[PDB]
Order: sequence, then structure tokens, then C-alpha cells
Amino acid sequence: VAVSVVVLLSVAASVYMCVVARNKCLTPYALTPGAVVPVTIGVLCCAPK
Amino acid sequence: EHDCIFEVKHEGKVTGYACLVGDKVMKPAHVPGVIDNIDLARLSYKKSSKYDLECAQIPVAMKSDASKYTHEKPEGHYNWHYGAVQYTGGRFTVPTGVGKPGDSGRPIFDNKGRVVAIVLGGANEGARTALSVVTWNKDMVTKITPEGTEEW
Amino acid sequence: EHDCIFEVKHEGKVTGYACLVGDKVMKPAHVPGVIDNIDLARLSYKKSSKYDLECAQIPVAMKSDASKYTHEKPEGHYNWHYGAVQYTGGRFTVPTGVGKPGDSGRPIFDNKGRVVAIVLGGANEGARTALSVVTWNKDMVTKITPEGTEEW
Repeated sequence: VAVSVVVLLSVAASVYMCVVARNKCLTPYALTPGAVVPVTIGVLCCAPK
Repeated sequence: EHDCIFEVKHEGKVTGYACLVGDKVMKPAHVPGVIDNIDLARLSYKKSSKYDLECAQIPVAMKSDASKYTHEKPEGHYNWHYGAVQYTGGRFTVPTGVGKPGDSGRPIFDNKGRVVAIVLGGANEGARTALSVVTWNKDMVTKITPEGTEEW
Repeated sequence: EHDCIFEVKHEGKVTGYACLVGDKVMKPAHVPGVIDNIDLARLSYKKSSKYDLECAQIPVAMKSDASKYTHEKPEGHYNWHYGAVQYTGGRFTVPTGVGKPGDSGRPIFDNKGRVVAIVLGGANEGARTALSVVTWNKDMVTKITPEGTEEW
């Protein structure tokens, strides 16, 4: 049970940190007037342009 | 309307402003409260931490008569709600203390009306005060707060 | 002025408005019932679902009946079949709320004679209306829409 809970929590912490890194990365593009959202669209939620 | 203010009113009284530019209702995240207008409240305002901005996308047909953003700044005299700002050498100043301690969302634009920056506040230094601003320009956003200029 | 814009008729009703420039017959792909002019309609046209465009190849006997064009978009305000158009910040608007469904196909001009935009659909907002056109850029041609449209 200990190795199962540590596998669960390690995966969860990795995913949490990865998504907050992505969220920090995307932020200065939603703020500015004038959308550019360059060639890195592969991880992007900014659809309409 | 031409004054973008759309007063951010809290507990009935007011606490600052917010502007509407291009496609975006931006609120300075330094200010607490909601705006006076009714239908501009059901939006998913995204929160930037290291520099205060609370942007959100405009909804459909929401009278998009906003100001025009030109990501460039020649030096000289620009327009401001209380007067005329002087821009020289990257420094950005006005008369000291004439600005109130609560004009907290007032933008700046040229003679024509091309808005570029937004404001955060001032301090007391001399006859010319340093205007701490976050600003949208150079196809991104950034913050220039000097030393010693506490927020309005 | 008058530069031979060609309607699509069916059953007595005309909405589809093809245009033809240079070598290519550019038609919006709505409202089928291909054009009255059978000497110009017997041509197998190529259809593109991404750009909603029809790309028939003109007959050589129509060598003279077209316009000139451009692959750059200068800045300012222009004319069209109804009124004025204002193109600034990289996007179009139409003069003050006059458009109706079925006008998809008129071209947009410059102050000296060329032709840039072909209009498919548009977005109602209030004072200054928005519209989606296909336009040129140095043989790499795309589509651009505003958000909040109904196809015309």
C-alpha cells in the first residue's frame, strides 16, 4: 500500500507541476492586446486568433 | 463613452478602474472588487501573479468600440486624464502629487488616441514624479516600477 | 465603379455573386445553382472546403474582362459596393450596419483601382460591423474571420 500511494502521489505531483509550468508559459499571450500565439501551437488552448 | 474607466465600485463606493482595449477587458489585479456595469461580470478573468493583470476576452457583439493599441512610443507629450505626460529616454513622468492616490486604471494615449500603457501609481519625489506602470508593448506585457514608488 | 461582378440565379432569385480577377474565377461557395452565363458556367471548377472558395479557370475569350489586384494591404480607409470600409490594426469593418444576407461576393477596392477583399460572412455588434474576407499575401492566401459571425 505504501508503494501504491507513493506512485500515485509522485505521478500527481509531476502532472501538477507540468500543467502549472504550461499555465505560466501561456499567460503573457492572453494578456496583451494583439494575439500572435506563435508556431508552438502544439500545447495551446488559444483557439480563435 | 470615451473614458474607458467603467468604474470598479465596491461596497457601493468606488475603488479604481479598468479598461477595455482591442478585444479585452483588462482590470489591474492590484484592485479588489467588481466593476459598475452589469453584463460585464460573467467572464473568466485570468490571473497573472508577478505583474497585476486580470484580462478576459470580450463576449460576442459587446460594442467593440475600444481604443487602438500601437506597440511603439516616440518621445514627447502624450495625453492623460488629468493632463499631459512627458516621455523621455525611457523614463515616464508628470507633475508630482497632482494625480490622486486612486487613479488606478487610467490608460495613456497619444494626441490621436492610440493607447499604449496603463498605470499603477505614483509617489512623492520632487516636482516630477515617477509613474510606476505595467505596460502592454513590444508584442508582450511587462512592468516598469521604479524604486520607491509605492502603489496607488 | 462597374467591373462585371456576376450573379448566381436560381428559380428567379439572385444571391451568389461571383467575381473574376486575373486568370482565376473566384466564387464564394454558398447558394448553388451555377451562374446564368453558360459560356462561363460550363467550366469544371475546383472547390476548397478550408477556404470556402471556388477557383474556376477563366476562358481565354474573356481575356479583357477582369480587374487588377495587389498582394499587399496598405493602411487607411476604402470604398465598396455599398459605402466606406475602415481597415486598421490588421482587420476590416463596414460603414455602419447596413449589410444583409446574400451579399457574399462583392469585392473591396483601394483609392486607385486594385481589389483586395472578397467577403463571405460577418458579425453583428452594434455601431461598426465586422466581416470575414479572404485576402492576398504574396501567393500565400488565407482566410480571416472575426469571432461572433453569422455566415451571409
